[PDB]
Amino acid sequence: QFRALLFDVQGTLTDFRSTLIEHGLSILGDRVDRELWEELVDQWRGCYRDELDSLVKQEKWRSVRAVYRDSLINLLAKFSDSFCATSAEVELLTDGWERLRSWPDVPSGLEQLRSKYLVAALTNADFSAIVNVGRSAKLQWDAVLSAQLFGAYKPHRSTYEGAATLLGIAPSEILMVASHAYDLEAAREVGAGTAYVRRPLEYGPTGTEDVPDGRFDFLVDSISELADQLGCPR
Amino acid sequence: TQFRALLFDVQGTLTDFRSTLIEHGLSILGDRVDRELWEELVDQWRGCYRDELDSLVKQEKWRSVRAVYRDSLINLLAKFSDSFCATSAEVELLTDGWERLRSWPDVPSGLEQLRSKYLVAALTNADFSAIVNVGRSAKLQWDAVLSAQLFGAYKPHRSTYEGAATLLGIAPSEILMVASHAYDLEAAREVGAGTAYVRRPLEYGPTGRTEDVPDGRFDFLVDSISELADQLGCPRLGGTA
Repeated sequence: QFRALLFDVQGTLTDFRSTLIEHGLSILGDRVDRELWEELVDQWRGCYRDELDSLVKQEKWRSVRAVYRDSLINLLAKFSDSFCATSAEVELLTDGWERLRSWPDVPSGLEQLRSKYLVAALTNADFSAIVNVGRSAKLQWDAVLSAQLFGAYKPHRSTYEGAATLLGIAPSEILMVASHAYDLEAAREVGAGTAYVRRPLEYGPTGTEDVPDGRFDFLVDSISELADQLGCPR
Repeated sequence: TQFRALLFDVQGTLTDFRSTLIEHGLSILGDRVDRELWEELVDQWRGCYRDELDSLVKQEKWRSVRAVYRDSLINLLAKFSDSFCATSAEVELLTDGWERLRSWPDVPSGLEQLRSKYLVAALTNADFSAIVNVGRSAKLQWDAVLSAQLFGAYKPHRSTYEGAATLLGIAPSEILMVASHAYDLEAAREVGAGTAYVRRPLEYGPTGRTEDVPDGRFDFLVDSISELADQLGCPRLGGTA
């Protein structure tokens, strides 16, 4: 039995790619075509994950807003022949990562879980970003937790252990929920349960992690489906 | 248009802790204690907790507030040992009462009304797991939950308000602090926060002491969270917002 479900948010609960594609196209207009902007959004995510990987190996923490801003600036330099952005527009574009929309039925699935479980976010985004994403993605939590609180990013073990300490529960009483296998594996190393949510469109229409039945404790296509499997009414 | 977030004290400001713990203890202990006596211990319990936090603030130390509550209960049990007794298991159950606080009437809907215009967050000296639990017992839904435990310091230490502003990504002058205790508003304002005082005449019981708070001492002076929401121009619940 679990007392709390701890959720990855970007991708797991939110369509960040669609959000940032539409966000950037609305700000930039016909300065960019959809095909170019789609490619930059994919490279932007790659630079962010590359930087976080490097910071984790050094056991260091930076503002993730700064990570997104700096990588955008460097990508603008790479694509400078095709379009340009002002400094004010860099800030507005970077804001898009704090306006993520949820996958359909995520708000109702989250609400369904709360009859039996505490639900909390554990995200690498800054604390203020996940508060903002709560409004744009319509997510209501018992608690919001960020890498900023621990000075370390997932998958560092101090994030899961810090979350368990703050929540007053043992790591084995937390069910970690994510669409990324690395996160579940890291949480399980300290004892957490694991629930994998398939998100086939997380990275666009491309053709997926190798996740057979049994690799994780639960393997589902929606949060509502997980709530059903955990015995949550409705 | 001035504020981006409201930051709330919780115990007393939003919750009737005195009624909660009076009824909680009488249900655990039953006939072993009379209402008149248990009420007295509840008031003394709160006093010991406040005294211990005041001492830790001066030492700039932090410890689990559940432990503060538990240790002071054990010392009050010794003091009243001729009238009743409690097991170690019952000490844990009684100490749980501070995590089961019930809200004042209309607090949940006042809080929901504010969210049409503002981010709302708790800033409490209770441990993080305690305020999460109080959210269920008091029916409070937040944008964020913040605890002294995150900062290693209790209110009114400057680092709690500044830490909260840093985490929320907003300047202190864009935070409106909400409390029924003048000392909390005064400390938040020293960092730049706006101030909203909520009168709670029953916070300390039917004959509860009150503070001298005239018009103008704080930015807002109200009798309910819903009244505050109206003065900030939040639409009534049930509309498009």
